[PDB]
Amino acid sequence: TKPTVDLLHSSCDPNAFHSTIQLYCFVYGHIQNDVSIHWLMDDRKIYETHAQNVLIKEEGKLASTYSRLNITQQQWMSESTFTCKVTSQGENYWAHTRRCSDDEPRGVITYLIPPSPLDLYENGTPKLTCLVLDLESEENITVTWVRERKKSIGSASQRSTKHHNATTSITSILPVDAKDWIEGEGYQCRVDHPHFPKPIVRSITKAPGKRSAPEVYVFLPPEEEEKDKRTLTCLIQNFFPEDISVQWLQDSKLIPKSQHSTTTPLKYNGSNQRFFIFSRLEVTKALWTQTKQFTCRVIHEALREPRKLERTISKS
Amino acid sequence: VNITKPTVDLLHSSCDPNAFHSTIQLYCFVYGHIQNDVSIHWLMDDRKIYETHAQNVLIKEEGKLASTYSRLNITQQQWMSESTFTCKVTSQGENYWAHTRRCSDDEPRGVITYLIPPSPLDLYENGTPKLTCLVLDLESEENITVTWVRERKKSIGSASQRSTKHHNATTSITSILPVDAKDWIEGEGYQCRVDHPHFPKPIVRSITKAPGKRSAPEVYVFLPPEEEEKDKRTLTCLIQNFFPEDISVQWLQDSKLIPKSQHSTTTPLKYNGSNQRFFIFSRLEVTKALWTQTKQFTCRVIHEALREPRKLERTISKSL
Amino acid sequence: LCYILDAILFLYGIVLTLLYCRLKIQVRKADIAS
Amino acid sequence: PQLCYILDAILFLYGIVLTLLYCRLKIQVRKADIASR
Amino acid sequence: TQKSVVSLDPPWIRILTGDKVTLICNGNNSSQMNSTKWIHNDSISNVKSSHWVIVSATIQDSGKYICQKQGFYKSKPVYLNVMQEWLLLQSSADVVLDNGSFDIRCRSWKKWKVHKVIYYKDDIAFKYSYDSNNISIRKATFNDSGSYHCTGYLNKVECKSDKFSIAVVKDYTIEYRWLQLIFPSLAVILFAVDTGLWFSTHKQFESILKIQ
Amino acid sequence: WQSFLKKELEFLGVTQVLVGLICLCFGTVVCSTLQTSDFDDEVLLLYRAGYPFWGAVLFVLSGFLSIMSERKNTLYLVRGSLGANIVSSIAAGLGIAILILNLSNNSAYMNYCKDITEDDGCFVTSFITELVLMLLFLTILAFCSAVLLIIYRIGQEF
Ligand SMILES: *[C@@H]1O[C@H](CO)[C@@H](O[C@@H]2O[C@H](CO)[C@@H](O[C@@H]3O[C@H](CO)[C@@H](O)[C@H](O)[C@@H]3O)[C@H](O)[C@H]2NC(C)=O)[C@H](O)[C@H]1NC(C)=O
Ligand SMILES: *[C@@H]1O[C@H](CO)[C@@H](O[C@@H]2O[C@H](CO)[C@@H](O[C@@H]3O[C@H](CO)[C@@H](O)[C@H](O)[C@@H]3O)[C@H](O)[C@H]2NC(C)=O)[C@H](O)[C@H]1NC(C)=O
Ligand SMILES: CC(C)CCC[C@@H](C)[C@H]1CC[C@H]2[C@@H]3CC=C4C[C@@H](OC(=O)CCC(=O)O)CC[C@]4(C)[C@H]3CC[C@]12C
Ligand SMILES: *[C@@H]1O[C@H](CO)[C@@H](O[C@@H]2O[C@H](CO)[C@@H](O)[C@H](O)[C@H]2NC(C)=O)[C@H](O)[C@H]1NC(C)=O
Ligand SMILES: *[C@@H]1O[C@H](CO)[C@@H](O)[C@H](O)[C@H]1NC(C)=O
Ligand SMILES: *[C@@H]1O[C@H](CO)[C@@H](O)[C@H](O)[C@H]1NC(C)=O
Ligand SMILES: *[C@@H]1O[C@H](CO)[C@@H](O)[C@H](O)[C@H]1NC(C)=O
Ligand SMILES: *[C@@H]1O[C@H](CO)[C@@H](O)[C@H](O)[C@H]1NC(C)=O
Ligand SMILES: *[C@@H]1O[C@H](CO)[C@@H](O)[C@H](O)[C@H]1NC(C)=O
Repeated sequence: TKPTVDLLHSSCDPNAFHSTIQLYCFVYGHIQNDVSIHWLMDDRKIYETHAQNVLIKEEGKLASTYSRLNITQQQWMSESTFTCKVTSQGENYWAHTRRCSDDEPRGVITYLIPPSPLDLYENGTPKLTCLVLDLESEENITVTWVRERKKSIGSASQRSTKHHNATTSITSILPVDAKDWIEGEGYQCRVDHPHFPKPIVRSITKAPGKRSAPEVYVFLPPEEEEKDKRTLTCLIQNFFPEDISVQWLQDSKLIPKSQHSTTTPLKYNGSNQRFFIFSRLEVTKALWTQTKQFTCRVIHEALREPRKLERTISKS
Repeated sequence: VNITKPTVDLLHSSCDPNAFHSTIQLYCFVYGHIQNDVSIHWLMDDRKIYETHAQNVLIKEEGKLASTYSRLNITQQQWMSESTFTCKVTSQGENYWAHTRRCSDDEPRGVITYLIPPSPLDLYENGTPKLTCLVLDLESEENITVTWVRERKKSIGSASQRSTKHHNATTSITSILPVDAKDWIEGEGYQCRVDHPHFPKPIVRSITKAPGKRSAPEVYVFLPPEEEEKDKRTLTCLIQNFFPEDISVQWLQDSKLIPKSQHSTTTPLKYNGSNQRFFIFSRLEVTKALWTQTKQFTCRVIHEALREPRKLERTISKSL
Repeated sequence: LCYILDAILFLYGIVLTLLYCRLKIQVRKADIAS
Repeated sequence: PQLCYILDAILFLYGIVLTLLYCRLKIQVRKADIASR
Repeated sequence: TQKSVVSLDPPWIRILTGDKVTLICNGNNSSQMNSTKWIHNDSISNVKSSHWVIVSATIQDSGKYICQKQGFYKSKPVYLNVMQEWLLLQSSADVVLDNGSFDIRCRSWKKWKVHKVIYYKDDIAFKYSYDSNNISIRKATFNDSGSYHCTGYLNKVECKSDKFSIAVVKDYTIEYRWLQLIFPSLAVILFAVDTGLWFSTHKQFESILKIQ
Repeated sequence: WQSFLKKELEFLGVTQVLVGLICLCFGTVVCSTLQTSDFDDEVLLLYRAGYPFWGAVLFVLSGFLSIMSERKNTLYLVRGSLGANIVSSIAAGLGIAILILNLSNNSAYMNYCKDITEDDGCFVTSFITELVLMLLFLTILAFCSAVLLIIYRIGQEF
């Protein structure tokens, strides 16, 4: 049998002075009367644990107990590795906890941006971006990329930029495979520097949740409108997750992204997450009257192949 | 019937760079409660968490007493923000709390002050504009004074002040100064200053009306989409070409107001190439049975640059 | 600037010197006839 | 600089000399006028 | 021998309340007593040591300081400025000669730590540092004249400091050049008297002219 | 020489008044404009001893009682204005020594001045030096006038 050994701990209570943190070593499903718990810090044993082995429940042979360890605040803030040793059926089990390292050493901000749906499902050349901001200088900063299953990663292109506030930024872009992203591969971007006490580690994966295909409706220019300009709107709603791509067409010809706008998605009533956006394209009367048709196509990961849904609007 | 207090614990897991999930799991253990008479609710910085669907698991039953726990999943970015997570245990009409944070140092977090302007609805429809000076992140509310000073006249109104204590062991102070609509319209500049004996200088924030070339809005209302035949109906209201961005939108249902929680409005988007024009979309979704009651909906909007009485309403009905 | 002011002051001095010479010679000749 | 200050000193001395001579002429003409009275 | 020189030994002309500042006369590493005369705000103080140590600066400790070591001349005045702010841009000097050097800082109130400091000159940022330390500007030219200020982060709140003006000049201004204008101002008065004396003399001389 | 001695008497009495008034003007401007706590007490020895004020007062008083003895010729005027001339001569004699000492002090200070406009100290010292030179010239003139006037008033009682 394989007990589910998991380590839980308390933390600061803002309403109390709280000069103590408690460590728990839960063992679930272990064989009854066949459990032993030992505690070590920094891979060295401690004897004055003053543990309290309290059983939880019994289900036939299976049973659940736990132990309590009372450490000081400074023993936790030292970032020492605390490990629990479980002795069941002669086998040995382990579980480690540490205080999580600072994610902004020297005030450096790191973002991991996922691939866009347009590249993922239309172009076929997705890319992950790791943006490192608020750098005093570019020198001695190294960026590394780690996959999950294979050791073969691509070549990452890195550029530096000095902004108007005299701060340097580094942008590393790694081309990724669409299929591996689809199955749910994880990727990391480890930034390192000699003056960093610990490396910066950021992870990303495909967004979790329950998918739902969007519904798109297009509206004619308002009948109250007979002025110089004409406005066309696109309504996309009832989709999850937030990643969507919308582009306008004019007689099967792409329109630059600076000629139309799109609103930030808003959550809709819960509890299951749903979003809606509005896309607006304003054209002049002369262009609108040139006897053509317009299109509003979207790309989403919840649609059937080829993951494209389009709606055409015309006066004819 | 006596009240038996239970013990509430708030445990969680730890971060792991070597992993890829990038999630943190929280447990709210409660022991010695009464069967089928408990309810665990999760909060994050005084804000209820809805989109999480926390899972409730029973541990054991000991006679009239029993023990359960509820698990919550959060992200690494939320945990790293040093935000307080609370689980509220409700038993026989009584509430028991448990808080947790990230173990950090004793830095004296600074004081942030926000000054907000009156809403156009009160300025041009209700007639009772008010200002608000929101003061946050105070260790305690003592020795704090807030004063209001105008620029043109010297007759200020009575500014009521209130205090609040939060779950993250911080105190907030809000003071409301009722002002005159006309005086605001003409371009007066008020300011709010907060003073403490330990402050080297008072914290001062100033506010006036938005400067720029005014433009009256134009509003259009669209019928429910033709392709829609489901059990719901969507009604939208396009408001564009207005300045400034301070606008008020309210939907009417047979001359009866609809609560603000039943419709949502997008944030204004600037366009027109430095001409400083905005546009918003207002969306109200009503069900098919509610829509099919031969009503007459309305999209009433109040803006500064509109002609008197500063309101524009569009009527939509299924008959026409 | 200071040279320019010196120029006007020197002009004033020259004018006064010439006038003084004229007045002195006039009074001397008037007293001679006396 | 120094040259302008030297010029200023020269002008001051010139003024002194001129006012002294004009005072002498004034007293002489005044004496003559009272003599004619 | 020559003139005395007074120099603070924190080299900051702008300090916050509670800062420690020591004032030094002609200059040595010794607090020699009964050998120095100190003048503050045009009033001689009771301090007679070679060092004037202020353990806790107060708003009343600002103004002007002059020291006169025994057997020497009075020193050129130096100005001290004590204030109370959230963020203060300290500077070593406010007027710098050509090919001179001066430092700046961004300091907070009562040992509070500032982070993510950006230094601006004429509303244009020229440096950024995580910590608040020296920014040494060596071999100053005319390009280093303008209004300076810094915007750092307090405990967690962004704060902005007031603008400070530093000017680089070829030579110092001597603040008393109008004194040399007394001599030209006196000549015009004496010359005006000369013109007045002509009119009286000519009028009197004309009286004899009419008599004849 | 007595015929010459008459006409000069009035004019030297006049020039004493002018010398005194210029001395007073210099004293007033120096007292008002300058902040004397920033400068040395040996550079300002002329003004620290108050020479302009008690020099101007005595010079004006001597002038007033030398331009009256040639207009009224009263018996209390002569032998009543010679005490106003002896003290004036004494004051003029002391002023020359004071101004010489101040000039020596100014030279000693200006030794350690690489330029006339190095700072406020050197500039103010140079201005005081030239003011002292002009004051010395005027004081010499006034002393000569007083000495001549005393010679005249003592020659007719010999
Ligand atoms: C100095 O100036 C630069 C550029 O003006 C600032 O960098 C900007 O920082 C903001 C927030 O830190 C970035 O916005 C972020 O963008 C990501 C990716 O879209 C998004 O996921 C985040 O939610 C956030 O909106 C912004 O992209 C970034 N600018 C660039 C060009 O990358 C920097 O913060 C300034 N530093 C100081 C100390 O003022
Ligand atoms: C402790 O918990 C309280 C309650 O959640 C936190 O107060 C909240 O603080 C945020 C920003 O600090 C406030 O957001 C601001 O709201 C104003 C008003 O609309 C808006 O103008 C600003 O742009 C900003 O979005 C929020 O209103 C405020 N909530 C309440 C109820 O006052 C507080 O920050 C927490 N402190 C710590 C140290 O965790
Ligand atoms: C104030 C400083 C800058 C200038 C000082 C010089 C003049 C302004 C004053 C000071 C002495 C005054 C002089 C003193 C007395 C006399 C005698 C007086 O002689 C007469 O009485 C002639 C009769 C007459 O015409 O009134 C002529 C004016 C004069 C020179 C006064 C003219 C005006 C003087 C020169
Ligand atoms: C010395 O003079 C300075 C002025 O140069 C004085 O500083 C002022 O002090 C008052 C308080 O009495 C403040 O209100 C002013 O703001 C200060 N002025 C400046 C420019 O900071 C100082 O107090 C004087 N000290 C003494 C002992 O007289
Ligand atoms: C265990 O730690 C908790 C921390 O609050 C403390 O109260 C308790 O006394 C400790 N028990 C033992 C046996 O050390
Ligand atoms: C939290 O994450 C764990 C691990 O993926 C999962 O087993 C569990 O169901 C999650 N909890 C909720 C409430 O989704
Ligand atoms: C704060 O106010 C109280 C009474 O309101 C007063 O006693 C106290 O001295 C003030 N200051 C501090 C630091 O408590
Ligand atoms: C920093 O500046 C101070 C004061 O100007 C000076 O004493 C110190 O030597 C400087 N240190 C560095 C490293 O520049
Ligand atoms: C000073 O600024 C001017 C203006 O741009 C520039 O032309 C000049 O090169 C600058 N000085 C130096 C030494 O670069």
